[PDB]
Amino acid sequence: VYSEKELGIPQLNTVTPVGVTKPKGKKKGKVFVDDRESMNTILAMVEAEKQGQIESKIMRARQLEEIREARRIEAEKKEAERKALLEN
Amino acid sequence: FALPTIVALKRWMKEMRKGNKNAKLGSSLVVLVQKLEMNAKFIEER
Amino acid sequence: RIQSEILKMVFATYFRILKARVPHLMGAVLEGLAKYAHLINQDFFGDLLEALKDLIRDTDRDTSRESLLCTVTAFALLEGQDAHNARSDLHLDLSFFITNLYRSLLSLSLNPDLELGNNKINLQTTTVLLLRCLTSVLLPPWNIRSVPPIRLA
Amino acid sequence: MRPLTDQEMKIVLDKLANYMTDLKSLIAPLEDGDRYVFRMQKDRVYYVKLSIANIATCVARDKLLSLGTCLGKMTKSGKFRLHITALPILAQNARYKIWVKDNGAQPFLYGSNIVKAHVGRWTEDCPEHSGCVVYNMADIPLGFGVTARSTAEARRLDPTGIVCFRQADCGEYLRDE
RNA sequence: UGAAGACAUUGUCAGGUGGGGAGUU
Repeated sequence: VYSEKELGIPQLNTVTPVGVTKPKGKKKGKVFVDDRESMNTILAMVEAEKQGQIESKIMRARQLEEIREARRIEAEKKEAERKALLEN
Repeated sequence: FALPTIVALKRWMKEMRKGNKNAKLGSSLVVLVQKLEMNAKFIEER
Repeated sequence: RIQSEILKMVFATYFRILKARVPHLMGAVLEGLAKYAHLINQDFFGDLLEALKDLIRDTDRDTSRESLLCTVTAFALLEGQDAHNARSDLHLDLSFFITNLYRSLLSLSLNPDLELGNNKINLQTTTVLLLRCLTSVLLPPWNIRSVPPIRLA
Repeated sequence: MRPLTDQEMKIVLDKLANYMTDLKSLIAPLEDGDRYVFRMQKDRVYYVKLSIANIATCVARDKLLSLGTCLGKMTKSGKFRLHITALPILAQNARYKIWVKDNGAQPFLYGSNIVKAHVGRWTEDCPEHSGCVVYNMADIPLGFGVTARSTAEARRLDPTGIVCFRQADCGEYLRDE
């Protein structure tokens, strides 16, 4: 039993996409999550993962809609930031 | 004592910023809640 | 089996009143809902606690009575013995109703229709609805010594 | 000094979610409009105000030592470990709470795990390996740790048995003097 | 043309920091 991080295993394209892959041994450019909206969406998945199984179907849906609304508000802020960057 | 009253008019400044067109009446209440906040502030040090 | 069919027709009438927003009827519905929720399925108990949340958000969009009616009904659901032992299993958190009760106390003092002349929910005056809500928050029958003092203060 | 990234903030908030409940209370705007943020300085996470962190930019990177309240450090392997300097944040919104007697508080401050005979009060419905915060009988926060067994399981315990593994106690302040 | 108002915002210098962005070895 050894870690996949230590072995030089290539990333494989699955239903979950690989995306753009950064080269090994070079600068993996840091993206910051200082924004409160970007802080809320990460917080929604942490609280959802720890809570686990809920018997209620409605409360199970509200646990997912909180994550969905957090993603939408963050995306609107990022698009407004992208528009402000395009103006500048 | 005053605190329920100022927070009531703070909503009222929000609706007129969004009713009538009484700018003179709206301005007079603005000074009134500026008064009540200040005497609330100025009494907290005594 | 007969209890299953009666509970279906009784609860369907209850939820159709809550959707239609009939004011005088929905005071009586919450009394029936608080009385008979422990008979219905376990999964639906958290749904009732979340449908009450949606009603309170709708009045937050007379209106003081509807919010306090749904608040005392949620506390009356967790009042019951079997529901109290299932707080850990059924994730029934009353933190929404405590916080919404706290944020409405300043607005409730301003509104002047607070006193208008053996049940638990269907009381007429708003003041005694507020009193029964604070009795549930501050003086609960269960765990009255393990109450957060900061919530008390 | 830099803010956390996406991977770092997931790890930090995962450790905080083990011990606390209202995590959105931490990321919440107060009356003045400012917020509490997270800053990283020399592999160490600082829970500080945004207004404080903005006017601490003028301190040089090598010449800055501390900022607000330090939560803990991120190790070489990437894990995030909580320190006792994060205890006032943990005690504010503690999920599970254990109270020890005067005969159990002093062993805890020396570095021992809580034994059954030391406990003065439990919290009902606590899972097996959960994050608990240790108090004395005077509601003074002493530290935090992980429970050994469930509350129902530990009520039947032999009173030399371990009920909570120690992770941090406030005798660490005596270490750095 | 209505509303706010000599306070913000903005502009120019002199600085501080810059694990972020762009260039050279």
